[PDB]
Amino acid sequence: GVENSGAGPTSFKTMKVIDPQHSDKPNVLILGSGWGAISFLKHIDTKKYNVSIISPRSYFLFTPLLPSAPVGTVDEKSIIEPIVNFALKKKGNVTYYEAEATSINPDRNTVTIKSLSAPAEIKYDYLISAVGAEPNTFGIPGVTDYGHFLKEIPNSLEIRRTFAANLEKANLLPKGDPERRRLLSIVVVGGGPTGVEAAGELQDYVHQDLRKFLPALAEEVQIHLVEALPIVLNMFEKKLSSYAQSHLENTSIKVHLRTAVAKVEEKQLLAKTKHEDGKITEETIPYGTLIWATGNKARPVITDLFKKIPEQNSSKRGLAVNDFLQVKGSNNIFAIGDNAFAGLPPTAQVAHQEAEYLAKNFDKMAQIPNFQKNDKIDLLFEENNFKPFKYNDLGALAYLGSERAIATIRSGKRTFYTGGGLMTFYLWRILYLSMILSARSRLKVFFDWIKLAFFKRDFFKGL
Amino acid sequence: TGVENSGAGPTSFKTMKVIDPQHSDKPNVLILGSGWGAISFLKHIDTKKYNVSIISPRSYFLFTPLLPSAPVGTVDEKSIIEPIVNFALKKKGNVTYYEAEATSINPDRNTVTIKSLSAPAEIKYDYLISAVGAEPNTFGIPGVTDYGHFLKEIPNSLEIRRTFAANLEKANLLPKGDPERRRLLSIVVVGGGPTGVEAAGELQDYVHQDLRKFLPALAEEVQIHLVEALPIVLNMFEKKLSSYAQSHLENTSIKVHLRTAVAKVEEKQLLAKTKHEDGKITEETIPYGTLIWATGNKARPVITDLFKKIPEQNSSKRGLAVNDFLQVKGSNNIFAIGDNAFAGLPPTAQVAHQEAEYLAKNFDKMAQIPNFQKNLDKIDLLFEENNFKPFKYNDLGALAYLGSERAIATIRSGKRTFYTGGGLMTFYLWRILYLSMILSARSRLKVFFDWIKLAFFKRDFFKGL
Ligand SMILES: Cc1cc2nc3c(=O)[nH]c(=O)nc-3n(C[C@H](O)[C@H](O)[C@H](O)COP(=O)(O)OP(=O)(O)OC[C@H]3O[C@@H](n4cnc5c(N)ncnc54)[C@H](O)[C@@H]3O)c2cc1C
Ligand SMILES: Cc1cc2nc3c(=O)[nH]c(=O)nc-3n(C[C@H](O)[C@H](O)[C@H](O)COP(=O)(O)OP(=O)(O)OC[C@H]3O[C@@H](n4cnc5c(N)ncnc54)[C@H](O)[C@@H]3O)c2cc1C
Ligand SMILES: [Mg+2]
Ligand SMILES: [Mg+2]
Ligand SMILES: [Mg+2]
Ligand SMILES: [Mg+2]
Ligand SMILES: [Mg+2]
Ligand SMILES: [Mg+2]
Ligand SMILES: [Mg+2]
Ligand SMILES: [Mg+2]
Repeated sequence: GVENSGAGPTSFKTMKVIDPQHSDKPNVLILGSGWGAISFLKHIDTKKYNVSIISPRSYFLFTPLLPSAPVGTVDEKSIIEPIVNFALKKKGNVTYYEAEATSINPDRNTVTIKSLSAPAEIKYDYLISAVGAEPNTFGIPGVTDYGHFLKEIPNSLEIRRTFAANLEKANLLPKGDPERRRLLSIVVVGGGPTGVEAAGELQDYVHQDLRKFLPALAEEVQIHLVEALPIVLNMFEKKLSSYAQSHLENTSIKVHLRTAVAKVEEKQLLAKTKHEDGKITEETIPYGTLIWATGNKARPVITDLFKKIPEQNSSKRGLAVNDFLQVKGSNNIFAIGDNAFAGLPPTAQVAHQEAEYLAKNFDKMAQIPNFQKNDKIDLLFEENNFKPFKYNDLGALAYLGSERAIATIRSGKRTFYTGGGLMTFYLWRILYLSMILSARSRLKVFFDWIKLAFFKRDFFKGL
Repeated sequence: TGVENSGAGPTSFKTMKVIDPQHSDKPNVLILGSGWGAISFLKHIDTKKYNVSIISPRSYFLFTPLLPSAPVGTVDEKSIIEPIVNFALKKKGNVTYYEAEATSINPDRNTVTIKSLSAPAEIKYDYLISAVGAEPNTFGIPGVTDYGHFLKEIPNSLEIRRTFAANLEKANLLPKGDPERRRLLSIVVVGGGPTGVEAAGELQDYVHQDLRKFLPALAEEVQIHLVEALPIVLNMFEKKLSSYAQSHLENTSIKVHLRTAVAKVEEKQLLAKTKHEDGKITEETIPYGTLIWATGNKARPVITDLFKKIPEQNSSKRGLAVNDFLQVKGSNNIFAIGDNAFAGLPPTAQVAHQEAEYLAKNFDKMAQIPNFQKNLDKIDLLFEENNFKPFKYNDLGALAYLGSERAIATIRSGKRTFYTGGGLMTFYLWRILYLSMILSARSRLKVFFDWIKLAFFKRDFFKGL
């Protein structure tokens, strides 16, 4: 603090108290500004440890609502909150190095970083790795070039951009034209919730809004959901995966199951369906707008770090961890969320438990003699008899467009609820509101929802 | 030109609100602009006896008075736009908006060309309602185009945030001492009228109210200069206020620079000639991080092009000269309004509103008349042959916002003056009055929702957003 560095402007610290220049509270490095890192930032003791954060993102992103912003069901301001307003809350003194990680130096015990606003290392006693993971193309060529991921706010802007501009170009031709019709097609690759949600929200849009001001388009508007697996939402059970789907078909969504994208050309994509009666067919879906909401694959730094640790030499999906959520082959390092290969699903839920646990599990390290200095790694935490991480699952949701939603709850293996009608939609909202972090976000979310109830959505390509 | 396909102006849309006779019935009215002038007009006009085409680069309508509250996001930049369309979905007959911009006007050939910045490219008109606006004015002072931020459109907004937002960034990374850091933090608004004042105002409110809350250090060193050629601010009020205005501004740690001209605007600093009552040309260099230019409204090429292609508009300065029926002095079938019509009236919103609502009323009358069943001898003859009342102006009010949480206003109509004064008292009004005067349910709530939200929280000052 007060000095010159190699990270971007948003670099801040809070002066909440003051440090002893020559200091000893162990210093913890959080990687990321998302579901793990931020939740860990919530439950960590900011007094016993001082804490630095590295992510090139200075806000936090409430991903579950993400796909609903691109049609301006929600503004992108509503669903995000800047780290700071978290670290201001926090007790002791916290630092956001406003930049991205670049290499983990486990042996050299620092994390090397560069900013796209800048050979900088950074000190860490302990490392919390929560950078999460990017999406996977599966080298299906063209996706990168013509595709649209749906992972960060930019993408929400990027897609609205692309969609509208078609809608516009599309209007200036005749109904009889087919190019028009192609520009009005919309492929959403990936039939998990996000993609579904996306699809559905683009429907909720054509329908509820657009059709009013322009129905000649709205009629010709095509939305396709496309999924390798035999059903959408394979995380939900088969009963609802049928309803949800049938309902999407009711909303008018073309739902290509057991389909893979083989390649993405500019104006259409090559797709192969694999059939019940054994045979692979092919299709060709033409599109204006291609949202690629599928799968994941860990970042380079995470993977980079697989080499520089010996145990980590075969870590396929992400860093591998013990049941104290610690890197198998490090000690001072922990991986949570999506950069954390732990045989578990890679969701918000998972990551949130992962962080909470590890905060206590951390805080609860604060009264032990060995831990003041410095072999095998997990033997220390087995000894004092900490509890190892036990994932309490608690269901999964999905918006379906046109005001309905499947949903499921559980706690342990007791199913509280598992329905899927207007009732369930009207919960799903409440529910998500509940599971927000910040207030501002919540209320802003709430007002969007309200405003939409009494008026249209905001689909400006300007903004 | 009209059937289906074209190139320029992507937004062009039509509202099929009845069914179109091809060999068509009604006189075609051509409206230029999406602003006050042009949308006040739309709200009232009868689209049954008239077909209506709107030419504007801007598909929304901009709620000007609340503009300056957006860079800091007291309002969100969206909360004060409205796509044109949402008005034509209120109008009865057929309305048609092209997403293009009027380039030249061709009176006697009766066409107003368009070149969208996305594409004989001409348009026909029985009647023309010219409400394109004026642009801000540099007065040739130098670089303002280069280093300055106008405050005229939504973009102008985004820009000024980014700018000042980023300055905030770079400056954090400085040792307190460094002066430049201190400079990055200087903010110069040029202009004293309610815009400049409001800007200056809203900026500070952030700094005071919002910034310090988490970067207290920096707030301290931020400076907001308000430069002005004239004696006192907000000239258009009684002295009591336009002083108090000044007073209260300076309360809020604002460094006001009266009787001051800008001569030149360097990159980091702007060269200012201060001239005193006693007659002494002093000078001062003022350094700035962000430069806002809330002054002047000179008129657009289209408008000034059209002075040539007419005789009566040649040595007209402020815009198109207009008879009392708001037809151009010189041409018949062409009517000017709001800012781009030389009116002898304030170049303000309020004027433009009535200016176009009265043309609306008037247009309703003419529909009955027979002599406007030709035209599909002089300009104003049929307006006097049918005893048309001229336009006249009912100066309903004046208003401005200033202090951390304070304001003043005047609501007097027609020589009887109603309320006037300052304080939080009058703060709570400005709000109530400005919503009231908002031309959209949506807009009004969005804004409302902003203010509500804004109470329990900071404003959002996200730079890429
Ligand atoms: C649109 C969408 C909707 C979803 N909805 C749901 C839902 O309804 N329910 C559910 O259970 N799950 C949902 N998920 C899944 C869930 O959001 C993710 O699995 C979860 O975000 C993982 O959190 P995380 O902390 O691992 O990473 P994230 O929360 O994604 O955050 C990663 C952080 O690291 C930063 N970062 C990235 N790389 C680096 C680097 N090299 N150095 C420093 N920082 C870096 C990122 O900007 C970010 O700050 C959704 C995902 C998406 C995309
Ligand atoms: C920040 C701010 C606050 C203000 N507050 C107040 C206030 O409180 N009270 C008040 O009385 N006045 C106020 N004004 C002044 C007021 O906004 C203007 O006088 C008013 O906009 C004039 O309306 P108009 O229709 O003449 O022009 P505008 O409202 O500018 O309309 C011009 C329209 O034409 C479009 N256009 C431009 N060029 C072309 C072209 N070549 N072809 C087609 N279309 C074109 C523009 O996008 C716009 O839609 C304020 C101005 C600003 C900048
Ligand atoms: Mg994270
Ligand atoms: Mg996130
Ligand atoms: Mg992630
Ligand atoms: Mg993670
Ligand atoms: Mg306007
Ligand atoms: Mg106008
Ligand atoms: Mg104007
Ligand atoms: Mg005008």
